[PDB]
Amino acid sequence: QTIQPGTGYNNGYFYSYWNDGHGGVTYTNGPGGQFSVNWSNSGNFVGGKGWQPGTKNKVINFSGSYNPNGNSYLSVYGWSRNPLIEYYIVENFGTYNPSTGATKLGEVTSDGSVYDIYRTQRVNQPSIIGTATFYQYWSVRRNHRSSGSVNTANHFNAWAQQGLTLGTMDYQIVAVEGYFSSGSASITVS
Ligand code: NA
Ligand code: NA
Repeated sequence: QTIQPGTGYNNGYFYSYWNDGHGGVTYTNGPGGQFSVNWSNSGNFVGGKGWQPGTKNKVINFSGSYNPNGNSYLSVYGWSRNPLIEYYIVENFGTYNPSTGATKLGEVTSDGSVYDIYRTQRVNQPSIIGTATFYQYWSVRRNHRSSGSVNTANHFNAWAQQGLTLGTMDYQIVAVEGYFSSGSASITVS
């Protein structure tokens, strides 16, 4: 169903839906690993389904329709603890590339495309443990797609070889994120 911000479990999958207080976002959980989101001139929001906790070797499948009208991402997204890391494996995005506000460490050729690897430091920002300073890791897919499989180990291992350490996994989802834009998306995760 259409729900408010929060986390929980639906039809066998963990879900997280968060936003910054700006309206215009409707997030809806569907059967199995499906969710859909429709946003009209939202602020920043992140919503999707997956697992709690994630793993460092999960092969994640996703498929659906993704129609962003502005700044938005479709990613495998999650966190670790000790160290506290927020990470992204971006499979598709709108008008804004993550490369802008991050620093490139290398590349990895995975699941049919080269991805550029970046790290950014979030200073005194919101997190799964409250206001904190922590690193963000990115793999950004050069060839955007709306379906396929992501072997997360390819990215975690590549990040490790570049000196990017991951802690013990917290949640791991396929998420649609928007940032002051509009759009629609419907995705099934497994
Ligand atoms: Na795109
Ligand atoms: Na801040």
